[PDB]
Amino acid sequence: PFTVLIEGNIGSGKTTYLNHFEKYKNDICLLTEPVEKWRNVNGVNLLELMYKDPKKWAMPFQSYVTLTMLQSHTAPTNKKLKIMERSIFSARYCFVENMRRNGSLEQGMYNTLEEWYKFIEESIHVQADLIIYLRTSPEVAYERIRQRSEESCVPLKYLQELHELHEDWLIHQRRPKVLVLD
Amino acid sequence: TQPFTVLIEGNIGSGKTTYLNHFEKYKNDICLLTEPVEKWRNVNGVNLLELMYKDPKKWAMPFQSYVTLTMLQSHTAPTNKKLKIMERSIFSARYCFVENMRRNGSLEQGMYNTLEEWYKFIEESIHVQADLIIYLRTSPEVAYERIRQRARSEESCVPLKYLQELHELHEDWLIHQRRPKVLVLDADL
Ligand SMILES: Nc1ccn([C@@H]2O[C@H](CO)[C@@H](O)C2(F)F)c(=O)n1
Ligand SMILES: Nc1ccn([C@@H]2O[C@H](CO)[C@@H](O)C2(F)F)c(=O)n1
Repeated sequence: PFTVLIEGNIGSGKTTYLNHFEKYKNDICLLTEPVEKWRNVNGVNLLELMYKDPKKWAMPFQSYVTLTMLQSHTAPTNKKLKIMERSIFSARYCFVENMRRNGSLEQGMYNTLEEWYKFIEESIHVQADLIIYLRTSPEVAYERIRQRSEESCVPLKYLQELHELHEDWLIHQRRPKVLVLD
Repeated sequence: TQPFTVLIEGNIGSGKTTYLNHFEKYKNDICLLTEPVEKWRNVNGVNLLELMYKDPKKWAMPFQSYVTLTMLQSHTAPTNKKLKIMERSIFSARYCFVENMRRNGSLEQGMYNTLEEWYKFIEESIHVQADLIIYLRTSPEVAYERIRQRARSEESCVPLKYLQELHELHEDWLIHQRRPKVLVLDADL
């Protein structure tokens, strides 16, 4: 099916934007970021644990993120258009890269996650037809986060870092059709 | 797309490498798959096996994640041969090795739960071919001696206690069963 990925920083407006599509649920496969799964891995909130102790929990959290995303990407649909919030690509190019850069993933941990990504991309073609990038400034992103969880103590520098990674990927073509919304 | 497949299972020091070498003269008809130790030793220059033995609380989860991946790659590896024989499996990883790291505290609940979600999704996504298991049944002490009598490597300091627990887990799975056809070989010889 035709596949659209909604990408953007934390606090870039994706959840509000996606709520619009909650009424097209019989023409469109609407796959919202599985944060509820991440908050409840048979009683364990991996999202909370990662934010609390990244050096310990970034690895298993991102591994579980990789799996949930992989599930969403490969889920069957009759609908002729699929819309997904985030992807295995942003997990890899932005989130995992940043955790490597900031030291939360030691080399062997980074390497394990990379081998999974390589294996997935060799075993299957993941459908990405269109990327919609909700582009924001880290300041704007920071303020959405504060005007509304586990993530509320993200520093601005962390948002700045995730911002440039999205810019590198989606504007400057430093990683592998992109529509840039404001 | 997979041939009749035999998995060779046993404790560390149960004689699996020696046993598997007997099938090398039959490589015309047998796809022979050694446990992917060489991969684990060199994950883009990182030895995950050594790191796991050095500090299991830190490295058990990424190590067993990569083990899963490499076993998956062996299970699914393409062959024209009539028979595939594999050293260990995604089953011993899950039911023995991960189970013991969970019990001894190297894997916390969330870490264990992540690996289990992977195993669940793998068994929903593919049928892993497993037609026969050959269990090399040894006593922990003989396994222990075997390890101590051979070249120094990452596992050379595994305690007898660790071996004893792995033994009971192999017994749970392959004898009591207890876990979801086994030929039992006396490998204490
Ligand atoms: N690959 C990913 C994807 C998402 N997240 C985090 O999940 C929360 C909800 O989007 C956000 O707090 C978050 F974006 F930071 C993450 O840490 N890594
Ligand atoms: N799932 C698995 C499979 C194997 N191993 C370990 O790998 C080494 C070589 O057999 C042995 O030291 C070993 F068997 F312990 C492991 O830790 N976890």
